[PDB]
Amino acid sequence: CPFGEVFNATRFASVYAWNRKRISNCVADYSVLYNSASFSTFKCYGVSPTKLNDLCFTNVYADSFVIRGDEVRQIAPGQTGKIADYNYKLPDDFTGCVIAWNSNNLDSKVGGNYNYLYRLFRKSNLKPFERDISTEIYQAGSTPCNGVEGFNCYFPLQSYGFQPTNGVGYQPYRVVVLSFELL
Amino acid sequence: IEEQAKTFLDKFNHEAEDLFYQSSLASWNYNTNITEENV
Amino acid sequence: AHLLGDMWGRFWTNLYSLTVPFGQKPNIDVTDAMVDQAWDAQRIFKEAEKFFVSVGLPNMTQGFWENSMLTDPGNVQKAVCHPTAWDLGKGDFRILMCTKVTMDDFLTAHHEMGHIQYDMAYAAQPFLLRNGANE
Ligand SMILES: *[C@@H]1O[C@H](CO)[C@@H](O[C@@H]2O[C@H](CO)[C@@H](O[C@@H]3O[C@H](CO)[C@@H](O)[C@H](O)[C@H]3NC(C)=O)[C@H](O)[C@H]2NC(C)=O)[C@H](O)[C@H]1NC(C)=O
Ligand SMILES: *[C@@H]1O[C@H](CO)[C@@H](O[C@@H]2O[C@H](CO)[C@@H](O)[C@H](O)[C@H]2NC(C)=O)[C@H](O)[C@H]1NC(C)=O
Ligand SMILES: *[C@@H]1O[C@H](CO)[C@@H](O)[C@H](O)[C@H]1NC(C)=O
Repeated sequence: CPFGEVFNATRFASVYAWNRKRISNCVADYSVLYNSASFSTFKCYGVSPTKLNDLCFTNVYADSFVIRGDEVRQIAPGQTGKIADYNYKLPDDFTGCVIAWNSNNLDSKVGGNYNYLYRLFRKSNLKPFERDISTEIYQAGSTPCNGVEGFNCYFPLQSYGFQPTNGVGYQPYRVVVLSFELL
Repeated sequence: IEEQAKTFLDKFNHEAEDLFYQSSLASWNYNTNITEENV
Repeated sequence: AHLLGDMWGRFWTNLYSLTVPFGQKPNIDVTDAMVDQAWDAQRIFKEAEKFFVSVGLPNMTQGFWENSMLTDPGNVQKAVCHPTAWDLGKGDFRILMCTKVTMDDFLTAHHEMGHIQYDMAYAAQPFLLRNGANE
């Protein structure tokens, strides 16, 4: 298990195009994770954390992205909101664990870091673990709008403008979702 | 229709909060350290 | 109209030295007990924060303590010195005042923190409804 990149990366991934690393045959030590005390949120759902270093699965997936501080409560099975509706949806019988830690000093820069976007309009909520990187314009009230903003119609992506002088709950948090699967 | 107004305000509530921030952050730097390159 | 204490007679508060009921009793003034216990600039707000946590209201936001400018600076720094409470947005609350060790600015510290605790409470509404319920 090479958690190197997967965790200590220099640049994370957006929230609307999360990453997806497929950890594979290895020796995984979830204790170095569980006790690192550097994580602000470590919830385990299918399985309590201390019994991870005593079980075996078929695949572990690790998804990575960056969100606001108070949006970490939508990364959980059965939630709603701009993030869980159409950015990243967790199935209703999730099995893995969700880890999250504050990263204000790395991702927020004076003048605003406008490189971290999220999707705020979609036709229909995502299926669990579904991903959507398109950019086709939206569609307000009945009308054409052949590629062009205007009355009732506009781009679908917004950007967190992160600043270092932002109250907590507005500072960037990095999130990693481990999902153990057993085919 | 009414659902068109809800989608109008969400676009507003995201663009306003950032533009009101900077416009009030620059008013802080003038108020606590006066130059004319801050006015 | 010209004997009321100010230019327009709006407040009669400058007539107190002529209209005091018992002038041989000192109206209570705790300013000497503040400079006898070596209270800094920070004690006046930390006792103010303990008043609000005493009633069941949240703490200050911990960005409140670095970003704010509780005195005029150590520089001879040109900066409008007027008590006020700022609500810049994004959950960033700052207080700007130039506080001196007096019971006057011990009280307006409680006044200006009250604008902050009102501001921290309705910060979950949408943007166009983040004012007081009337003026
Ligand atoms: C990238 O991820 C790494 C793995 O989590 C992080 O690594 C760890 O940093 C710890 C410092 O808090 C190290 O801890 C200590 O290790 C020494 C021996 O080297 C012991 O004597 C101490 O008792 C022990 N202290 C604690 C807190 O228990 C870990 O050794 C180290 N993990 C490794 C490399 O095995 C990195 O911090 C992280 N990137 C960075 C640079 O932050
Ligand atoms: C008032 O603030 C301004 C900007 O915040 C200061 O002006 C310059 O700030 C830059 C930082 O981006 C420094 O690199 C420069 O050295 C500053 N200019 C000078 C002449 O020092 C300004 O210094 C502040 N006022 C005072 C009195 O320090
Ligand atoms: C407020 O802060 C103090 C220390 O500054 C802490 O002891 C107290 O528990 C905090 N209040 C709450 C509700 O956590």
